[PDB]
Amino acid sequence: ATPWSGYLDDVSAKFDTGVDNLQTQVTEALDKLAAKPSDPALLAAYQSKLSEYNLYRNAQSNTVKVFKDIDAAIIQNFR
Amino acid sequence: ATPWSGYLDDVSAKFDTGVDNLQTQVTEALDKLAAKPSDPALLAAYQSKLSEYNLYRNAQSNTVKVFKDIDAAIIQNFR
Amino acid sequence: ATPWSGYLDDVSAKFDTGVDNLQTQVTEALDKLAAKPSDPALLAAYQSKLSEYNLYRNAQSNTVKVFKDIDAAIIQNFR
Amino acid sequence: ATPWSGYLDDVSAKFDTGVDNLQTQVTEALDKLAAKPSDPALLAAYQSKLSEYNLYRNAQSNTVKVFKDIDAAIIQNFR
Amino acid sequence: ATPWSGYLDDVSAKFDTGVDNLQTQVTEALDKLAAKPSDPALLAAYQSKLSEYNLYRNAQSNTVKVFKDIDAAIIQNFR
Amino acid sequence: ATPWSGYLDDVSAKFDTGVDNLQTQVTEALDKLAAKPSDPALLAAYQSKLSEYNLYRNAQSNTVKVFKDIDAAIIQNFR
Amino acid sequence: ATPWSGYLDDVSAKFDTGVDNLQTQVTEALDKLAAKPSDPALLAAYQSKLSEYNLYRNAQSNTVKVFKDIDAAIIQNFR
Amino acid sequence: ATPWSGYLDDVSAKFDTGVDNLQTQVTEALDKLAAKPSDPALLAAYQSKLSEYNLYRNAQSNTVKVFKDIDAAIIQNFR
Amino acid sequence: ATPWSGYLDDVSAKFDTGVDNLQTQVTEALDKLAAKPSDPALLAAYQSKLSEYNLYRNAQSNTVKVFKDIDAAIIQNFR
Amino acid sequence: ATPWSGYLDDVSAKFDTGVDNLQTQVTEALDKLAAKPSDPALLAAYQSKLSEYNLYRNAQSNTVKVFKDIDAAIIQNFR
Amino acid sequence: ATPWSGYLDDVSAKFDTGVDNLQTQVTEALDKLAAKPSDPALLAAYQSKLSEYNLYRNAQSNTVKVFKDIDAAIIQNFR
Amino acid sequence: ATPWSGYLDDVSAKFDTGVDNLQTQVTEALDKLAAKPSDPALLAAYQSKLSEYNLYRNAQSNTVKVFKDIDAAIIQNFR
Amino acid sequence: ATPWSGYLDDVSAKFDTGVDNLQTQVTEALDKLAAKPSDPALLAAYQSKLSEYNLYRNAQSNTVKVFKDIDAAIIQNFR
Amino acid sequence: ATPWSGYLDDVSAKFDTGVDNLQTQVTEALDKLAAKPSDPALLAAYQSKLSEYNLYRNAQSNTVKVFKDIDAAIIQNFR
Amino acid sequence: ATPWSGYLDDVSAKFDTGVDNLQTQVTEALDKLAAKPSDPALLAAYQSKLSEYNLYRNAQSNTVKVFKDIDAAIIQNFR
Amino acid sequence: ATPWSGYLDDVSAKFDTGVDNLQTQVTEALDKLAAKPSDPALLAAYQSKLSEYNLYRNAQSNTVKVFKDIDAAIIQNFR
Amino acid sequence: ATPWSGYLDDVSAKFDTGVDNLQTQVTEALDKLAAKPSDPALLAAYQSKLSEYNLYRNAQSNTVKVFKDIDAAIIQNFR
Amino acid sequence: ATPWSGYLDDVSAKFDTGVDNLQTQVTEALDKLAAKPSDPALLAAYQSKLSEYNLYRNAQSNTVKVFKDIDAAIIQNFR
Amino acid sequence: ATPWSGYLDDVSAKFDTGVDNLQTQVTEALDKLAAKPSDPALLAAYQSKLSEYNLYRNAQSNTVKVFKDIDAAIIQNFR
Amino acid sequence: ATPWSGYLDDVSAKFDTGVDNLQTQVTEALDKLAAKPSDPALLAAYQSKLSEYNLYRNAQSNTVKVFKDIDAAIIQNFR
Amino acid sequence: ATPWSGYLDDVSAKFDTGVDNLQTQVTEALDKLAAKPSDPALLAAYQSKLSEYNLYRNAQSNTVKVFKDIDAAIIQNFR
Amino acid sequence: ATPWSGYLDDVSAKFDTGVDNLQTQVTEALDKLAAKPSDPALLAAYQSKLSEYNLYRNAQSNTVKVFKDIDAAIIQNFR
Amino acid sequence: ATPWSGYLDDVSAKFDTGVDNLQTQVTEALDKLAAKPSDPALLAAYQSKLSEYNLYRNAQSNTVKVFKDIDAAIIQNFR
Repeated sequence: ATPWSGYLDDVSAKFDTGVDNLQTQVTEALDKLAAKPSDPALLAAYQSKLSEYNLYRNAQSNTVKVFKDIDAAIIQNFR
Repeated sequence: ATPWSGYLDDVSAKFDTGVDNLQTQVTEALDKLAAKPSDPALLAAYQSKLSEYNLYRNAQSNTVKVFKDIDAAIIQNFR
Repeated sequence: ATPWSGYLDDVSAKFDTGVDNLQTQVTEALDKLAAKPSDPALLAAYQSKLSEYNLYRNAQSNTVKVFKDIDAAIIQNFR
Repeated sequence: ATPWSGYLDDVSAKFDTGVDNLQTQVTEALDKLAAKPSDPALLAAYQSKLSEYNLYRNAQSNTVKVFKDIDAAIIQNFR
Repeated sequence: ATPWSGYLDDVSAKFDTGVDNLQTQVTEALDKLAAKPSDPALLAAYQSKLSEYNLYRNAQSNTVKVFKDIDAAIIQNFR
Repeated sequence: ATPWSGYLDDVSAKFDTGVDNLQTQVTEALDKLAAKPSDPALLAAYQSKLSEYNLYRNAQSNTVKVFKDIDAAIIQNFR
Repeated sequence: ATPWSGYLDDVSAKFDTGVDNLQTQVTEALDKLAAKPSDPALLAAYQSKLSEYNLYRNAQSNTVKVFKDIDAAIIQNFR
Repeated sequence: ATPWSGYLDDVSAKFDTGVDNLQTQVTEALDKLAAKPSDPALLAAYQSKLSEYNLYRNAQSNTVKVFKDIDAAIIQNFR
Repeated sequence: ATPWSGYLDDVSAKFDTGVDNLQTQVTEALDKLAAKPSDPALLAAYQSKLSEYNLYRNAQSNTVKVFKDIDAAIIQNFR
Repeated sequence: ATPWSGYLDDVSAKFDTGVDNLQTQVTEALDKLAAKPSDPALLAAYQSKLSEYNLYRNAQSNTVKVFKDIDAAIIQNFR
Repeated sequence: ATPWSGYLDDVSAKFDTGVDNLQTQVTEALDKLAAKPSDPALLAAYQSKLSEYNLYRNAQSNTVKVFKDIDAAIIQNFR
Repeated sequence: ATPWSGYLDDVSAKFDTGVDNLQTQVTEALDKLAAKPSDPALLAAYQSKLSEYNLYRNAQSNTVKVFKDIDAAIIQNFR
Repeated sequence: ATPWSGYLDDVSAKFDTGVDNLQTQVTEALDKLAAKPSDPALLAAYQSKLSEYNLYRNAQSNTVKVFKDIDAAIIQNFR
Repeated sequence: ATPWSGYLDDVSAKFDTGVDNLQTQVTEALDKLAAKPSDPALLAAYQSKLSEYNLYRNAQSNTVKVFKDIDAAIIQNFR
Repeated sequence: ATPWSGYLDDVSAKFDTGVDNLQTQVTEALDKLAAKPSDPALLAAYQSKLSEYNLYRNAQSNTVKVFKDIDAAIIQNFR
Repeated sequence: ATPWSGYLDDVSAKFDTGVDNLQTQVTEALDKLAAKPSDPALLAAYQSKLSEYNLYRNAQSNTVKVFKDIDAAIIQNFR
Repeated sequence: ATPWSGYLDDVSAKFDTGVDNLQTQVTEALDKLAAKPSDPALLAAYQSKLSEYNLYRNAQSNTVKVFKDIDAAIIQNFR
Repeated sequence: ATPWSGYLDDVSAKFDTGVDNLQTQVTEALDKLAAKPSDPALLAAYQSKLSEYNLYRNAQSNTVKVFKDIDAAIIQNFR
Repeated sequence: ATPWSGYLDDVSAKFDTGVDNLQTQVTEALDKLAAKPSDPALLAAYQSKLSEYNLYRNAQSNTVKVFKDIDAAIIQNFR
Repeated sequence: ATPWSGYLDDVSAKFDTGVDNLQTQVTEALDKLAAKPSDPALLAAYQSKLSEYNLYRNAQSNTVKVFKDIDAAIIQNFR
Repeated sequence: ATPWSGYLDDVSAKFDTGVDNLQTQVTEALDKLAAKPSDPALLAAYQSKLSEYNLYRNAQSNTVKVFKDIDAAIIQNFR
Repeated sequence: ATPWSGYLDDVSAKFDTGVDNLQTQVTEALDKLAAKPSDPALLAAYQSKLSEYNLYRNAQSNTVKVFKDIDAAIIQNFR
Repeated sequence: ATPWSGYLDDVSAKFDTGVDNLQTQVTEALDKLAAKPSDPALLAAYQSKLSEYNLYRNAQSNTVKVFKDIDAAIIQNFR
C-alpha cells in the first residue's frame, strides 16, 4: 500500500526524482572536504555541488507555491 | 401498470428528462475530486457541473410553483 | 350489501377514484423525506405531490358545494 | 448502531474519506519539524502538506454551503 | 395513557422522529466547540450540524402551515 | 341533578369532549413560551397547538349553525 | 380599583410579564454602548439583547392577531 | 435573584464560559508588551493571544445570528 | 452517443479548445526541467508556459461564474 | 353537426380564439428550455410566454364569472 | 403569416431590437479571446462587451416583470 | 305596423333607449381585448364598460319587477 | 356625435385627462433606453416615469371599483 | 454603417483615442530593443513607454468597471 | 408649455438641480485625463469627481423608491 | 311654489342637509388628486373623504327602506 | 365658517396635528441634502426623518381603515 | 325622571355597562400614540385596545338584531 | 419651543450626545495633519480618530434601521 | 460664480491648500537638478522634496476613499 | 474636564504611556548627533534609539487596526 | 490548574518545546562573547546560534498565521 | 503544423530572434577558451560575450513578467 499523495506532492516528487542523487553527492562532498579544507579540487567540486543544490531548492519551492495559488482561486468562485 | 401522474408531475418529469444524466455526472465528478482535491482540471469540471445543477433545480421549482398558483385561482371562481 | 350512497357521495367518489393513489403517494413521500430532509430530489418530489394533493382537495369541495346549492333551490319551489 | 447522518454530513464525509490520511500526515510532519527547524527537506515536506491541507478545508466548506443554499430555496416554495 | 394528539401534531412528530438525534448532536457539537474555538475539525462538524438543523426546522414549519391552510378551507364550505 | 341541555348543546359537547385536553395544552404551551420566546422547540409546539385550536373552534361553530338552520325551516311549515 | 382588561389584553400582559425586565435591560445596554461604541463586550451584549427584544415583539403581535381572528368568526355565525 | 436570560443569551454565555480567562490573558499580554515592544517572546505570545481572541469573537457572533434567523422564521408562520 | 453538455460546459469547452495543447506543453516543460534545474533556456521556457497556464485558468473560471450569475437572476423573476 | 354551445361558452371561445397559438408556443418553449436550462435567450423567451399565459387565463376566468353573476340575478326576479 | 405576439413580447422585442448585434458581438469576442487569452486588447474588448450584455439582460427582465405585475392587479378588480 | 307593447315593455324600452350604444361598445371592447390581453389601456376600458353594463342590467330588472308588483295588488281588490 | 359615456367612464376619463401625456412620455423613454441600456441619466428618467405610470394605474382602478360598489348597493334596496 | 456601440464602449474609446499612438510606439520600441539589448538610450525609451502603457491600461479598466457598477444598481430599483 | 411632471419627477429634479454642474464636470475631467493618464493632479481630481457622482446617483435612486413604496400602500387601503 | 315632497323625501333631505358640502368636497378632492397621483397628503385626504361618502350613502338608503317597510304593513291591515 | 368634517376626518386630523411639523422638516432636510449629497450628518438626519414620515403615514392609513370597517358593519344590521 | 327605555335598549346598555371604560381607554391610547408613532409599547397597547373595541361592537350589534328578529315573528302570529 | 422629535430621532440623538465632541476632534485633527503630512504623531492621532468616527457612524445607522423594522411590523397587524 | 464643490472635493482642497507650494517647489527642484545631476546639495534637496510629495499624495487619496466608503453605507440603509 | 476618549484611543494611550520618554530621547539623540556626525558612541546610541522608535510605531498601528477590524464585524450582524 | 490554551497556542507550544534550550543557549553565547569580542571560536558559535534562532522564529510565526487564516474562512460560511 | 503559441511566448520569441546567434557564439567562445585559459584575446572576447548574454537574459525575463502582471489585473475585474 502507498500513503496518500496529491498534486502538489506529485510536483515535489517530480523535482526530487529528476534531481536523483544530488543530496547524497552533496553529503559526500562535504564529508570529503571537512577532512582537508585546503585541497583546491575539493573546494571546486564542493562549490559546484552547493550551487546546484541551492538552485534546485529555490525552483521547487516557487513552483509549488505558484500552483497552490492558482488552485486557491478557482475554489473561491464556488459561491 | 404505471402509478398516477398529474400535470405538475409531468412538468417536473419534463425537466428531469430534458436534463438526463446531470445527476450521475455530478456524483462522478465529486467522487473523482474527493480523491485529489488539488487537480485544477478536476476543480474546473466540478465547478461547471455544480453550477448547472444549481440552475436546473431553481428553474424547475419556480416553474412548478407558478403553474400551481395559476391553477389554484380558477378553482376559487367555482362559487 | 353496500351502504347507502347518494349523488353528492357519488361525485365525491368520482373525484376520489379519478385520483386513485395520490394519498398513498403523499404518505410515502413524507415518510421518505422525514428521514433525510436535505436531499434535493426528495424535496422536489414532495413539493410536487403536496401541490397536487392541495389542488385536488379544493376542487372536490367546491364542486360538492355547488351541486348542493343547485339542489336546495328547486326544493324551495315546492310551496 | 450508527448515529444519524444526513446529506450534508455525507458530503463532508465523502471529502474526509477521499482525503484519508492527510490529518495524520500533517501532524507527523509538524512533529518532525519542531525538533529541527533548519532541515530543508523537512521544510519542503511541511510546506507541501500544509498547502494540501488548506486547499482541502476550503473546498469542503464551500461545497457544503452551496448545497445548503440550494436546499433552502426549494423549501420556501412550499407556501 | 397518552395525551391528545391530532393530525398536525402527528406530522410534526413524524418530522421530529425521522430526524431523531440531531438536537443532541447539535448540543454536543456546540459544547465541544465552545471549549476550543480554533480547531478546524470542530468548526467543520459544527457548520454541517447547524445547517442540517436549520433546514429541518424550516421544512417542518412550512409543511405544518400548508396542511393547516388546506384544512381551514373545506370547513368554510359548511355554510 | 343536571341542568337542561338540548340538541345543539349536545353537539357542542360532543366536540368539546372529543377534543378533551386541548384547552389546557394550549394554556400550558403559552405559559412555557412566554418565559423564553426564543426556544425553537417551544415555538414549534406552540404553532402546532394554536393551529389545532383554531381548526376545532371553526368546525364546531359551523356545525352548530348548520343544524340550527336545518331546524328553523321545518318549523315554518307548521302554518 | 383596576381599569378594564379583556382577553387580548390578558394575553399581551402574559407576554409582557413572562418577559419581565427586558425593556430596562435593553435601555441600559444602549445607554452603556452609546458612551463607548468600540468595546466588543458591549457590542456583543447589545446584539444579544436587541435580538431577544425583536423576537418577543414579533411573537406577541402574531399571537394577539391570531386570537382576534379566531374570535371574529364565531360572532358572524349569530345570524 | 438572577436577572432575566433567554436562549441567545445562554448561547453567548456558553461561549463566554467555555473561553474563560482569555480576556484577562489578552489584557495582561498587552500590558506586558507595551513596556518593552522589542522582546520577541512577548511579541509571539501577544500574536497568539490576539488571534485566539479574534476567532472567538467572530464565531460567537455568527452563531448567535444564525439561531436568531432560525427563530424569526417559525414565528411568521403563525398567520 | 455524446453525454449531456449545457451552456456553461460549452463555454468551458470553448476555452479548453481554443487553448488546445497548453496542458501537454506544460507537462513536457516540467518533465524536461526537473532533470536539469540549471539550464537557463529551460528556465525561461518553463516560466513562459507557467504564466500562460495561470492566465488561462483564471479567465476561464471568471467567465463561467459571470454567466452563471447572469442566469440565476432571470429565473428569480418567474414568481 | 356541432355540439351545443351557449353564451358563456361563446365568451370562453372568443378568448381562446383571440389568443390562438399561445398554448402550443408555451409547450414548445418549455420543450426547448428543458434540454438546456442555461441559455439566457431561452430563459427570456420562456419568461415572456409564461407571463402572457398567466394573464390570459386569469382574465378569461374573471370575465366568465362576472357574466354568470349578472345572469343569475335577473332570473331570481321571476317570482 | 406571423405567430401570435402580445404586449410583454412586444416589450421584450423592443429591447432585443434596440440592442441589435450585441449577441453576435459577444460571441465573436469570446471566439477571438479563447485562441489567445493573453492579448490585453482582446481582454479589454471582451470585458466591455460582457458588461454591456449583463446590463441589458437585467434591465429587460426587470421591465417585463414590472409590466406584468401592473397588469395582474387591474384584473383582480373585475369581481 | 308595430307589434303589441304594454307598460312594462315601455319601461324596459325607456331603459334600453336611454342606454343606446352600450351593448355594441361592450362587444367591441371585448373583441379588441381578446386579441391582446396585456394592454393596460384595453384592460381599463373593458373594466369601465363591463361595470356600466352590470349596473344598467340590475337597475332595469329591479324597476320592472317593482312596477309589476305595484300592479298585481290593485287587481286583487276587484273582488 | 359622441358615443355613450356614463359616470364610471367619466371618472376614468377624469384620471386619463388629468394625467395627459404620461403614456407618450413612457413610450418615448423606453424607446430611448432600449438603444443604450447603460446611460445613467436614461435609467433614472425611465425609473421615475415607470413609477408614476404604476401609481396612476392603481389609483384609477381602485377608485372606479369603489364607486361601482357604492352604486350596486342602493339598487338592491329597490325590493 | 457603424456597428453598435454603447456607453461603456464610448468610455473605452475615449481612452483609446486620447492615447492615440502609444500601441504602435511600444511595438516599435520593442522591435528596436530586441536587436541590440545593450544600448542605454533604447533601454530608457523602452522603460518610459512600458510604464505609460501599464498606467493607461489600469486606468481604463478601473473606470469602465466603476461605471458598470454604478449602472447595475439603479436597475435593481425597478422592482 | 411644459410637459407633465409629477411628484417623483419633482424629487428627481430637486436632486438634479441641487447637483447642478457635476455631469459636465465629470465629462470634462475624463476628457482631460484620457489625454495624459499619468498626471497625479488629474488623477486626484478625477477620483474626487467620480466619487461624488456615485454617491449622488445612489442617494437619488433610493429616495425615489422609498417615496414610491410609501405611496403604493395608502392606495391599497381604498378597498 | 315648492314641488311635492313626502315623508321619505323629508328623511332623504334631512340626511342630504345634515351632510351639506360633502359632495363638493369629494369632487374637489378627486379633481386635485387626478393631477398629481403621488402626493401622500392628497392621497390621505381623498381616502378620508371617500370613506365618509360611502358611509353616508349606505346609512341613508337603509333608513329610507326601513321606514318604507314599516309603512307598507299598517296599510295591509285596512282589509 | 368651517367646512364639513366627520369622524374619520377627525381621526386623520388628530394624527396630522399630533405630528405637527414633520412635513416641513422632511422638506427642509431634503432641500439641504440635495445640495451636498456627501455630508454624513445630513445623511443621518435625512434617514431619521424619512423613517419617521414612513411610520406615521402607515399608522394613519391603517387606523382610518379599521374604523371605517367597524362602521360599515353596524349599518348592515338595519335590515 | 328617566327617559323611556325598552328591552333592546336594555340589552345594548348591558353591553355598554359590562364594557365600562373601553371608550375612554381607546381615546387616550390614540391620543398618546398620535404624538409619537414609533414607540413599540404604545403600538402594542393601541393594537390590543383597538381589537377589543372591534369585537365588542360586533357582538353587541349581532345580539340586538337576533333579539329583534325573534320578536318580530311572534307578532305576525296575531292574525 | 422645540421642534418635533420622535423615537428614532431620540435614538440618533442618544448616539450623537454619547459621542459628544468627536466631530470637532476629527475636524481639528485633519486641519493639523493637512499642514504637515509627515509627522508620525499626527498620523497616529488621525488614524485613531478616523477609526472611532467610522465605527460610531455604522453603529448608529444599524440601530436606527433595526428599530424602524421592528416598528413597521406591528402596524401591519392592524388589519 | 464658483463651480459646484461637494464634501470629498472640500477634503481634497483642504489637503491641497494645507500643502500650498509643494508642487511648484518640486518642479523647480527637478528643473535645477536636471542641469547638473552631480551637485550633492541639489541631490539632497530633491530627495527631501520628492519624499514629501509622495507622502502627501498617499495620505490625500486614502482619506478621500475612507470618507466615501463611510458615506456609501448609510445610503444603503434607506430601504 | 477631560475630552472624549474611546477604546482605540485607550489602546493608543496604553502604548504611548508604556513607552514614556522615547520621543524626547530620540529628539535629544539627534540633537547631539547633528553637531558631531563622527563620534562612534553617538552613532551607536542613535542607531539603538531609532530602531526602538520604529518597532514601537509599527506595533502600535497594527494593534489599533486589528481591534478596529474586530469591531466592525459584530456591527454588521445587527441586520 | 492550567490556564486556558487553544489550538494556535498548542502549535506555538509545540514549536517552543521542540526547540527546548535554544533561548538559554543564545543568551549564554552572547554573555560569553561580550567579554572577549575577538575569539574566533566564540564568534563562530554565536553565528551558528543566532542563525538557528532566526530560522525558528520565522517558521513559528508563518505557521501560526497560516492556520489562523485557514480557520477564519470556514466561519464566514456560517451565513 | 505549428504548436500553440500565445502572447508571452511571442514576446519571448521576439527576444530570442532579435538576439539570433548569441547562444552559439557563447558556446564557441567557451570551447575555445577552455583549451588555452591564458590568451588575453580569448579572455576579452569571452568577457564581452558573457556580459551580453547576461543582459539579454535579465531583460527578457523582466519584460515577460511585467506583461503577465498587466494581464492578470484586467481579468480580476470580470466579477
